[PDB]
Amino acid sequence: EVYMRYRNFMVNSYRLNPNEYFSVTTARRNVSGDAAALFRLHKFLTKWG
Amino acid sequence: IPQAHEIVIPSYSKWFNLEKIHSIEVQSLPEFFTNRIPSKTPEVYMRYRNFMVNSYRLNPNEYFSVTTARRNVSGDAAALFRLHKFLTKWGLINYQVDSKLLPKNIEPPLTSQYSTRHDAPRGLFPFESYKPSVQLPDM
Amino acid sequence: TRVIPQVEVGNRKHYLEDKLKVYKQAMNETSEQLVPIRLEFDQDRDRFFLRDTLLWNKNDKLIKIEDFVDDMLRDYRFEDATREQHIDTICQSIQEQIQEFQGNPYIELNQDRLGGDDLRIRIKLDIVVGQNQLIDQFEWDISNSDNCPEEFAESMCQELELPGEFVTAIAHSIREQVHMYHKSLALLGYNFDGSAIEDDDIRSRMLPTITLDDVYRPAAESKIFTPNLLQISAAELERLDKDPDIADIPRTFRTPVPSTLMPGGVDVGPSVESY
Amino acid sequence: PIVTEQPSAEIREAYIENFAKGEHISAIVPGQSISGTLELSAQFRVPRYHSKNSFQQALQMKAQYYRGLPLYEKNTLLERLKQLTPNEIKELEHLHDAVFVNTGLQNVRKVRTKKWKKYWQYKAGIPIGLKRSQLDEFKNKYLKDVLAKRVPNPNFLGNCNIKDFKPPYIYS
Amino acid sequence: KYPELLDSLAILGMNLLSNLSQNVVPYHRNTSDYYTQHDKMVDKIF
Repeated sequence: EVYMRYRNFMVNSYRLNPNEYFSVTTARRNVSGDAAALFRLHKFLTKWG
Repeated sequence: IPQAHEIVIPSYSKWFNLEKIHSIEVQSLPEFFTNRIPSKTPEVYMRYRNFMVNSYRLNPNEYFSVTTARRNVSGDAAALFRLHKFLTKWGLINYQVDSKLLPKNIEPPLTSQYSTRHDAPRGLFPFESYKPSVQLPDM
Repeated sequence: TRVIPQVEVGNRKHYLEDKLKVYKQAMNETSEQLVPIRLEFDQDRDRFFLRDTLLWNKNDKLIKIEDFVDDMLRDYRFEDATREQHIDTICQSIQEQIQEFQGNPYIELNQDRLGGDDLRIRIKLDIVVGQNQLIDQFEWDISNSDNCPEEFAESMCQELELPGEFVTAIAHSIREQVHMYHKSLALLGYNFDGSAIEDDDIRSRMLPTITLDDVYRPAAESKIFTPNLLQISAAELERLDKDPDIADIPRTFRTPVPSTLMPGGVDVGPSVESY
Repeated sequence: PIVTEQPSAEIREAYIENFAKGEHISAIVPGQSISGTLELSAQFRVPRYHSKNSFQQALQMKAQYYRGLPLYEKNTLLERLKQLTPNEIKELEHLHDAVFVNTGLQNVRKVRTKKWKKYWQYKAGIPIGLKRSQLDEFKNKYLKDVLAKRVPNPNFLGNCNIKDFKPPYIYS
Repeated sequence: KYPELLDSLAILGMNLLSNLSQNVVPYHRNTSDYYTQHDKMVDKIF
């Protein structure tokens, strides 16, 4: 459940402006958790398109 | 002689009664019953619960928030948070409030109903000739 | 015709990790010890200025702090020279705070009494996201391992209609002050069983018993234990920008991140209009 | 007035360039958010149903809706408050505080949710307050957008680099 | 300049060998291919 929460947050928030790089600092600042897992999830996402 | 109200309770919450502690409460909120802590007594638990439920029933279509509980009643804030959540679970709190009036997260909207295009490599689709009939032959 | 190893996204290379180490850590994990990390750098000191708060899992062997800091400095759109100069200072700052985080005493020393003791402190907030400033104060018990700051911060920010910046700032502040008290207690001789606080500067900061007739709060105090979101002018904004002890508790004023959408960030970016 | 970003792009750009260097600038650049405050306790206060010395004297003698409260009737009311005990007045004050603050928070919640919807619309590039009926007009507005030079990106509705490749059974 | 590529190939090969030895076919599987303690105590009591 937490995984889907974080992932959908990141994807929804990116697709509102595709021209701009969606960074790890904004996700780290807007959702609560340890920065390492958020780093890993952000890299997975940005890796698979 | 006193003025009357009318409130609603889910049918599975009839066990709840003031002046009384039920076993469901004892096994749901174990902190207020371990006889080690002088502050967390069943007497003060009953007062927390009564304050919250009464002040909600004074106007049943206004969402009772843990912020006011924290403001009026002295005690640990997370204990009041857990008690508020338990009360909301078993009906018994904010049942009548209209949905769309409940609090919600401030998040970007959903993008699930969007149309996406796919970027494909070169040799993924075959080359095709022969436009086929698409019409029945005359006989 | 070429062979291109990859195309850079945001002027960066893709991150490639070791999957055996990933599974090795994931399949032997037990706890999630979290460290509150605070970064503060002025200009009339080391050349750059930067402020941030963060949570880091200490039982983490997968991500190197140097990579994390390099990525973070790329997110703030620092020039190449400045990043290559100051990544070392930032990495040392982050690496020190992890080492002095001994941990949660009631866990490393098995106490876990299902209600904890009654050590209760006052947690005070001062968070300046945007042009607003949230000031709040509430009681928090630090003996109970059931108290989760994330859920509490999320609930408060739902009930006041605040964005996620406040959520993470509040969670970090709660954890920071709780750990300050844990550390000040364990620094002096205190076995965390058999309360017997046995001190004077603290035991004067804990909150008294609640027996009864003390459950209801006076009116002069009810004004203190209530949240306020005060919006501040440009002058006080600039003042707040310019300017283990328990007396002074650090505030939170992060430098904005260059994001077009999110609240609390600056809008220096490729516009939503696509021209 | 809804959003609070610094309105001039030049100062934001200069700020971020000097920040990339490491230096400060003169002007202030705060982060984006909606405007508005929540000044609780500079607001509804605890009612004092008691007088100054009522409780100590009681100790020595040993004893529709307006905001959240419904409206009362004089005759039936003047009996109920005569029934109750000084030990129960404090509980009354606190229940009334609870209901007042809960109503106030309900109202501010409504206002803030409206303002946040408008903020997200403004940030996403939608004009403002679009109805379900205006969608296609919005698309037509897009045409006007490039006419008012401007050259569209590949991240522009209807300007994708990828185009459909029709099948052989489609004739044209 | 891009080492993970090698891993991919090898890993793919390995799985194929497994599927070949146990008489399994990995493609078009006809399957789906998808997938606080206090609160849990409370709703479990519920």
